[PDB]
Order: sequence, then C-alpha cells, then structure tokens
Amino acid sequence: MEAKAVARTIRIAPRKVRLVLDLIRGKNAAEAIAILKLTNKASSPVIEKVLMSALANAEHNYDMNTDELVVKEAYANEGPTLKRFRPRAQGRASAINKRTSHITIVVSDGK
Amino acid sequence: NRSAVSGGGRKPWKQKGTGRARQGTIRAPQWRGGGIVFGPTPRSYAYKMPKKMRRLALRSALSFKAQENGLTVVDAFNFEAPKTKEFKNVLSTLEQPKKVLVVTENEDVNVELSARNIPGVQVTTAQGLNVLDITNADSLVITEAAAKKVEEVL
Amino acid sequence: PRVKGGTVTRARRKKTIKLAKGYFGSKHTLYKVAKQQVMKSGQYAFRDRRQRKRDFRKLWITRINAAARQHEMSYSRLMNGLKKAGIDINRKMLSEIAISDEKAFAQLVTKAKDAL
Amino acid sequence: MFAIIETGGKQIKVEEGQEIFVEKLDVNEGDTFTFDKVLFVGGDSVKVGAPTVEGATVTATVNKQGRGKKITVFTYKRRKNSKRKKGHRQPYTKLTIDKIN
Amino acid sequence: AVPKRRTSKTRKNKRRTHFKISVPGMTECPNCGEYKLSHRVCKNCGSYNGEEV
Amino acid sequence: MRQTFMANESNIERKWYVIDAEGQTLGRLSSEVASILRGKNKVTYTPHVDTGDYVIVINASKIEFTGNKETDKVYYRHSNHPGGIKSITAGELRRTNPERLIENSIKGMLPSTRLGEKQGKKLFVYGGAEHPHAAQQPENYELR
Amino acid sequence: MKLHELKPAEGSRKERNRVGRGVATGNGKTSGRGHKGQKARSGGGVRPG
RNA sequence: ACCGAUAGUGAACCAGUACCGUGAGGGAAAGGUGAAAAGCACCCCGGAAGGGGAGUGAAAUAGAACCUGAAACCGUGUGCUUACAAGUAGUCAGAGCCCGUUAAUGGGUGAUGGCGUGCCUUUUGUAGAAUGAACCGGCGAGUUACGAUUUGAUGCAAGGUU
RNA sequence: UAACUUGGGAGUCAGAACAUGGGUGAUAAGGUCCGUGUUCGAAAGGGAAACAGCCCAGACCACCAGCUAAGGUCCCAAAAU
RNA sequence: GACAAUGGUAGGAGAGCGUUCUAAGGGCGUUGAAGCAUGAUCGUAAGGACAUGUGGAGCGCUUAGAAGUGAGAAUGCCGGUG
Ligand SMILES: [Mg+2]
Ligand SMILES: [Mg+2]
Ligand SMILES: [Mg+2]
Ligand SMILES: [Mg+2]
Ligand SMILES: [Mg+2]
Ligand SMILES: [Mg+2]
Ligand SMILES: [Mg+2]
Ligand SMILES: [Mg+2]
Ligand SMILES: [Mg+2]
Ligand SMILES: [Mg+2]
Ligand SMILES: [Mg+2]
Ligand SMILES: [Mg+2]
Ligand SMILES: [Mg+2]
Ligand SMILES: [Mg+2]
Ligand SMILES: [Mg+2]
Ligand SMILES: [Mg+2]
Ligand SMILES: [Mg+2]
Ligand SMILES: [Mg+2]
Ligand SMILES: [Mg+2]
Ligand SMILES: [Mg+2]
Ligand SMILES: [Mg+2]
Ligand SMILES: [Mg+2]
Ligand SMILES: [Mg+2]
Ligand SMILES: [Mg+2]
Ligand SMILES: [Mg+2]
Ligand SMILES: [Mg+2]
Ligand SMILES: [Mg+2]
Ligand SMILES: [Mg+2]
Ligand SMILES: [Mg+2]
Ligand SMILES: [Mg+2]
Ligand SMILES: [Mg+2]
Ligand SMILES: [Mg+2]
Ligand SMILES: [Mg+2]
Ligand SMILES: [Mg+2]
Ligand SMILES: [Zn+2]
Repeated sequence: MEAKAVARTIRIAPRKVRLVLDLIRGKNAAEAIAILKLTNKASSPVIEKVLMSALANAEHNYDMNTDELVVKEAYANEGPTLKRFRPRAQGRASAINKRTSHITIVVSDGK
Repeated sequence: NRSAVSGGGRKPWKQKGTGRARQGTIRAPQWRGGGIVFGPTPRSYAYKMPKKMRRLALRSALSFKAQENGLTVVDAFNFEAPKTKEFKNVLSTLEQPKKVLVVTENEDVNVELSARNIPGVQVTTAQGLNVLDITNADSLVITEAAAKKVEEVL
Repeated sequence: PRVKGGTVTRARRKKTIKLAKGYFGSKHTLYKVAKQQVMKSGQYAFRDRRQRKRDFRKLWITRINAAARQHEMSYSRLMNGLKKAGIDINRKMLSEIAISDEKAFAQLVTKAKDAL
Repeated sequence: MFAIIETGGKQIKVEEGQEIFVEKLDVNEGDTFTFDKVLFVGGDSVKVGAPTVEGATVTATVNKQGRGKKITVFTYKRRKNSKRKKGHRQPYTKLTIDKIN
Repeated sequence: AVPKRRTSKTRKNKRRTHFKISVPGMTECPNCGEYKLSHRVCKNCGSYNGEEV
Repeated sequence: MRQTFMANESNIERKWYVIDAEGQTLGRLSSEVASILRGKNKVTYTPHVDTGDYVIVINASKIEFTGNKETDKVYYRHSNHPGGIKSITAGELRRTNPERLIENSIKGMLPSTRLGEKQGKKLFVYGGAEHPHAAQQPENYELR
Repeated sequence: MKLHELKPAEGSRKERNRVGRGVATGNGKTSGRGHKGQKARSGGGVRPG
C-alpha cells in the first residue's frame, strides 16, 4: 500500500531539487527524514514537508504503520517558469528563468 | 494584402549590421499578422453559353424525365384556398416520389402556397423551368396547359 | 475558402520519425535529421541488396577453397574440373555439401580430378 | 538423404519433410509439384548429375502462394532534387518436400 | 570563444555523472537516539559527548 | 532460399598447432600463419566470428631473410613526441627480439578490426626450440 | 443525368498545373524558370519585340 | 462553395489600451469549468503555498487562462546492451538474451564482420574549411481581372454570336 | 531507323578534365585560345589506396543463382605461393 | 503469348495522392464524431484501413464543382523549449 503527497510550483529549480531527492529515493522514512534534516540545501525543508505530509496521509487516510514505510518514489517535475530579465551592459537585457518544481513523494509499506 | 493591413509604414530595423534578416515592413507576408499573398478577391463566377445550347439543355432535361417515366400530366390544379394537407394528399394519390417539380402555366398562388412547405416539392411555371430544378426533381407534374406552353416555347 | 495547415503535416512527419526508431538520440526524435537518416538508410539498403549477393558468393568461394585444399586441390582447379565434368552445382550448394557431408564432397572432388 | 534441385534460376538443397520457399510456381495451393531437375543426391548412395541425375525427381506439396515482406526501394542524388520511392513484395511459393525420387 | 556545436543530451549527462551530493556524515545520537552530525552537538537534545550544551 | 551455414561459438572448435620458423622465410611463413589464425583453412569459415586456430611459432631466432634486408629493412616507429622517430633494422630486431619480429610480421597481415586483434592474440612466438604450452597439446603443422 | 452522377464531356476538362509545390511535380523550387537572370525574377522579362 | 483566435479588424477579451517616443508618431499580447455553481461541508500534514481523503458532478483524470492537450524539452522505472575502443551513427550479414503480434517465411536488443565523408543552396567541381538552419510547432511564395494566342470540348454552320 | 514540315511549351548563352591537331606562353602551368573525340556536367556500379573529368561499364524491381569486362589471384582481400 | 524499352540536372509531357469548402445521392455517430496516442496492417508512390486507449459532438463515403490546397531551409515571422 502507498500514500502520496505533492508540492506543486515550488519556486526552486528542478535540477537543484533533484540533487536532494536523489539522496532519499528508496530509503526508509526515518533515515530519509534525518538525511533531509542534516542536509544543508535550500530544497531540504520543502522536501521534508512533502515527505511528512505523505507519511501523515499514510497514517490518517490509509491507517498504515508509519515506522515501516520506505520512500518508494521521489521526483521533481518541471513547473511553469517565471520569466524575468537582467539589465546588462550597453542597453541590452538578458533573460532570467526563475524555474519551479512539482515535488512528488510516495511512501509504501511494500505490501 | 500587405498594402491593406494596418500600419507597417516604416522599416523595422536598419538594412545591415544588427545580425537579423533584412526586413522592410512588419506587415510583409511571412510576418505573423502580415498581408496575405493573393488569396480571394471579390468576383463573379457567372458565365454564358449560346442560346441554342440553353434550349438544348432544357429539352435534354425534359426528355430525360420523359424517358425515365418521371413525367405526369394533370388536367388542372383546382385549388381555391391554400391547403398543404390537400396538396400532400394529391401527391400521394398521384403516387409521386419524394422529389417533385410541379409546373403550372402561369403563377398559381394557391398551388404555390399549398406546396411551399412540403420538403422535396418545388413549384415553377412553364417560363420558369430551369435545368437545375428539373434535374434535381425525381418526377415532374405538369398541367396540360403548362405542357402545351412548354411545347410552344421549345 | 481557406485551407488551414491542418493535420496532414504531423501525420507525414510522424511516419518518418517512426521509421527512424532505434537511431541514436536526435535521429529518432527530430523530423529533419530523422528524414535525412531514413534517406541514407534507403540509399544504403538499395546498394547493399546488391552488395549482399557479392558477399555471399565470396563466402561460398572461401569455404570451397578450404575444402579443396583439404583434398590437395585448389579452388580454381576444382571449379575447372567440375566444369569439364559437366557438373553444374553452384557455389552455395558446393559449400553446403562440403560442410554437411564430406564423403559426397570427396566424390565431387574425384570427379573433378578425373575430368582434369 | 538430400537432393540438389534447380528451380527459379536457383538451386536448393532439400531433405524430405523440409519446407522450402522458391520463386512463384504456376500451381495452386494443395497441389503436388514435381521438381524434374535434380543435380545431385547425397546420403548413403551418392548420384552426381552431369548436369542432372537422369530420371531423378523430387515431389512436394504446395503449402502457400504468398508475397514476401514489403521492401521500400528508395534512392536519391544529393543536391539534384532527384529521388524515387517504390514498393516491392516479391511473390513466392512455399512447399513441403514429400519424397526424393 | 563559444560552443561550436550544441551539447547532446548524452554528452551533457555524461558530464553530470559526478555532479551530485553525498549523504551527510551522520550517526545516531547516543543520548536521544535521533540522527546528528558526527562531531557536532545534537540539535534535538542539545547533548554532546554525554553532556548538555 | 537462404541456406548458408554460419559458425558460432557453440560449434567452433579451435585447435593448437606448432610451426617451426627455422629455415623459413619471414614473409612466407607469416602469410601462412595469418591464414591459419583467421580460419581461412576451414570449410566453416565465417567472417564475423573467430573460426581460426591457435598457433605457436618456435625457433623465431632462426627465421631468415633474402637479399640485404638484414641491414636494409628498417622498422620505424613514432612516440607521438616531436622528432620522436625511432628505427631498428630487421637484423638487429631478429637478434634482440625475434619474437616481436615474427609477431609484427604476422599481425601486419591481419585486419585492423576488433576481431583481427582478437585473432592475433592466438599467436605465441618463441625464439628458441621450446614452448610452455604442452598443456594445450599442440600438433606439428607443415607449411605449404 | 443526375446531380449525384454528373460527368463532363470527355477531354473537355484538365486540371491546372501548380508550380512551386515540391520536386516530384518537376516544377518545384525554381518553378520552371531555370536559374537566375532577368527571366527568373518576379515581373522580369523584356518587352515583346 | 468569405475567416474561425498566428485566421478574421490593429482590437472576439475594458485596444488605438499596455508599452515605446520631447513630439509628430509607432503599437501589442490576451477567447473556451460545467447542462446546472451544484465552485470541493468535514477530517488530515503544512505558517502559508500545496497536497491526501471525503463530498458535488456523467466526468474533478472538468477544481478557476479549469474542452481537447501534438512536438521540442525535462524526469522516474526498467527488458537488452556497453569501461582495448577511432564512430555523418546508418545499412547489409549475425550469435546471444528478453518477448509474443492487425499471425506475418513475428517484436525488442545487438557480441562481432562487410560497406559507408549529413541536407539545402550555388557551382566546371562542394565531406567541403563556400551559403543557410539551435530544436519543435504554427504561419510563410505563379494569383485574380481584363485583353491576346493556341490546344481540347460542345452547339450551330455560310453562317455564328449578341 | 530515322528524317523533314507546321504549331503549343521550354531551358541554355560561367563549362571541366583527359587524349590528340595547333596558336600563345618558356615544345611552363591543374595556364590560355581554337579544331577533333570521349567522359563529367546530368551517371550510380567495378578498377585506379583514397581520387567529378582516367580504365571497364550505362542501375525498372526482387534473388543467399550463372558467365564475363577493366583489373587481378602470398596475407590484409575474392581468385595460381 | 511473344520480345522491346524503362540512369538523369534545367526543362517539356502524362497519370495520380492528400487538404478545406459546395451540390446531389447514400451513410455513420453519446451503444461515443473529429482530434490525439500506440500497434507486428494494406497499396507501385503520394498515401488508405483496422484495433485499442484518450476524447466528448460532430464526421465520412460516391460523383461532380471550387480553391487562402501540401514546407525543411528565405542570417524567414510569432510562440515554446533547449
Ligand atoms: Mg543605459
Ligand atoms: Mg547569429
Ligand atoms: Mg491578417
Ligand atoms: Mg475553414
Ligand atoms: Mg503549414
Ligand atoms: Mg497535374
Ligand atoms: Mg526536371
Ligand atoms: Mg527545395
Ligand atoms: Mg518553363
Ligand atoms: Mg536559386
Ligand atoms: Mg547563370
Ligand atoms: Mg534563364
Ligand atoms: Mg486553438
Ligand atoms: Mg488577431
Ligand atoms: Mg494583432
Ligand atoms: Mg485542458
Ligand atoms: Mg570490453
Ligand atoms: Mg549546372
Ligand atoms: Mg569557384
Ligand atoms: Mg568541419
Ligand atoms: Mg553567398
Ligand atoms: Mg548558421
Ligand atoms: Mg521551423
Ligand atoms: Mg584549364
Ligand atoms: Mg580559366
Ligand atoms: Mg576541346
Ligand atoms: Mg561514376
Ligand atoms: Mg574504391
Ligand atoms: Mg568464371
Ligand atoms: Mg583469398
Ligand atoms: Mg527515367
Ligand atoms: Mg538502363
Ligand atoms: Mg508540365
Ligand atoms: Mg498555402
Ligand atoms: Zn540527541
């Protein structure tokens, strides 16, 4: 049995978020939480809240035992990009992509 | 066309030096929102053929009806008031198909009004006969007077 | 009336892309480079249908040569002897015989030598 | 036991019960065909045709009259706006060898 | 100087082979049982080396 | 109808031969050995698989040359460093590394393909009359 | 004759030829004008005579 | 036998607006929940955003620029494969392994062998180190009017035609 | 087995190498200008390592059949150690 | 039945494919249209079917008619994304 949680349109670039997701993919929930708490990156708290939300619905909606859960899936898809510009020299402007992420976590009891 | 589209007077950027393709107006045809190259322009499609060929065409359509046995001659239409139901009954009693062209000698108001609302039934006069109407019809129902008038004319 | 671009374009390009299945990277993905590669594939296949007949005759000749040498005869003299003996078995069949039943091939070799 | 038969401008090494594919024969499916050009018989007793083994025959049953898989013949000459695409399906006859001689 | 040819998806991902982060160097706090950074105070319970900070 | 036999690793049998270089001419011995290594002497020769046999060449030090090749045939190589040409005569190489002399002569007669490299690995050359491969039970092979 | 079975007289009609619609037509690209010169230009070509 | 949201007005929409210019002046982008708002009571993680349930609905996988949702591009999983190899990337030959279809002398992958310097343009001749294209999508070029001529068709014919 | 006449539609007017008869240049040029032939142009296939213009030879499509051309037959690499 | 031809740039000639609209006839569709997606399907080519998923209301077919009728390149225009 599986429980899922998604944080949509997080204002962090997906390359950056996936750096951290790659650390917790496939690990036990408690180890994943610890990894997130002790990893010093911008996306760690956001991912942690997604993971905690997923565990919370595992418990409340599906009466799963949260101490036996593993992070079965973890990924970030591209959300819509905020388009910005930076003035550069000689009257020119250059694009700035403020990218966003949809962060999905799925936890599972393996059953 | 490119003249007709709004704006577009000025050269969008200088001929050389910017690295872009050379362009002469924002309304050129390759531009989104630009003028259309050729395309429709109002015109008539009507044309003529010799009168003898017109008459031959009408006779050919009428002969096709006669040979296909889709020609019925009636003594007269004695309709005093318009009645679609009565005209429908007359058609059924004459055993007519769905598509009937009814020909009177002259404008017959009550026949026109009684047939007008029946799908597939068209009413005309002897003078008003035309190839499209005859050909579209499966059967022609012509009064004796109208038939004689047609015979005189053609 | 206006005829908008419609669906034909996508259908045609998709066909070329499907023909490019298995090609490397962009060549199975982008219509322009897939089209080019499929053109090259057609030209190569046309050429290689012809080259294949050459290649297989070459293989048969090599194997016949080996068998003849095992019987102390060169390929060239074996083929000449078979010709003078009137035996019309072609190189494919000779190679398959030499592989599959050596006694029969030895009999063919003796026929060739007797003819020479 | 095997035989070398000539058919369709080619030569085929055949054993009894073997399925073979040859150039289209003028026969119907389920008919019996007789190959009358036997160049060679191998196995226990060997017979060497010069060119053909006299009287030797191979009989077969016509399983199918088919068309080979589609070939797309395509060629072009670069920079010359010149190309040609044609389709081809080569007819074939499938038979099963019943009896050698 | 500028890229003469764009970089393939394949070449880009090969280059990124080593672009990654590692799991932090962490161990279980002997006092409270929660994970902590080795040689750091445990933030959950404030303990280090069997003493409160 | 397609009926050509194709050799593969399930049905390939590679034997071991010994060939004596003594009194043999470098190039002629080399071409024959190369054929053996490539499997050109087998009726089951199949171009895309190694159907060849293993070859041991003994008495490489007694291989012989014609003419003045001993002093006039020069082997050049380049270290990929500027001016990095190095040369050695065929006679000097026969004196100091006859095994390499034969190995290079033969391998220059094999295709520069992955398969050709693999096939060339089946050659074993020794300057003297002994070889260490009795375990493979090689058979004497007569040239020509 | 019927409106769903119309047929023009044999040989009375022929489809117009359309240039600049691909190489197979034989009138793609240069559209039958050959290469360059005055006569290859939109509106090009000299006065009759 | 006019357009159907890159079309059709510049403007389907709060457009001569926003924006640009001292000014004359230039001048956009941007349509679609559902039949009905019935537009998600309540519970749960979260500061919120966001989400999981529950419920409304035929459908929420129609939840607010909310019909459809292609391609480039970005990810996760995996069947086959790859760390001695020199590659316009395919093609022809071909074991091994994994599958099983519009059931067809099947599908996926590919150890290894042969062959093989993109496309367009422009040229006497271009792998060309000559030109063009980052990629994908949409849009983007012999038309119509009136005369001329020729050919085919048809009617009539020393007449034909308005 | 073409040829000519009339009428509808064209494109072309930068040509290259090779061989040979000549001018020019220096019995220089992958030079340049004429005559003659071939090929390329607009021609794939085999040979000349690779190599438009040389040599053989003109691809309607299919075959895991045969004979040859130029050129070749010790190994790369088919065929004579 | 025979046996003859079928390399090709500019270019001439022919026969066709497919797109939107119209006319007439004949059909399909909430028991699921178009569109999209996938497949090992068919035709000498352009291209045509069929099945399944998605989708949710329109669309084929036949004959004829008419054209804003086919894009890979224009340092093309606009958008999206590398
Ligand atoms: Mg400034
Ligand atoms: Mg640029
Ligand atoms: Mg417009
Ligand atoms: Mg429309
Ligand atoms: Mg288009
Ligand atoms: Mg045409
Ligand atoms: Mg042409
Ligand atoms: Mg073009
Ligand atoms: Mg022309
Ligand atoms: Mg041009
Ligand atoms: Mg010119
Ligand atoms: Mg010209
Ligand atoms: Mg739209
Ligand atoms: Mg608009
Ligand atoms: Mg506008
Ligand atoms: Mg939508
Ligand atoms: Mg390896
Ligand atoms: Mg030219
Ligand atoms: Mg030049
Ligand atoms: Mg380069
Ligand atoms: Mg230029
Ligand atoms: Mg460029
Ligand atoms: Mg484009
Ligand atoms: Mg010159
Ligand atoms: Mg010159
Ligand atoms: Mg000359
Ligand atoms: Mg050539
Ligand atoms: Mg060559
Ligand atoms: Mg011969
Ligand atoms: Mg050989
Ligand atoms: Mg032709
Ligand atoms: Mg020909
Ligand atoms: Mg033409
Ligand atoms: Mg168009
Ligand atoms: Zn602690």
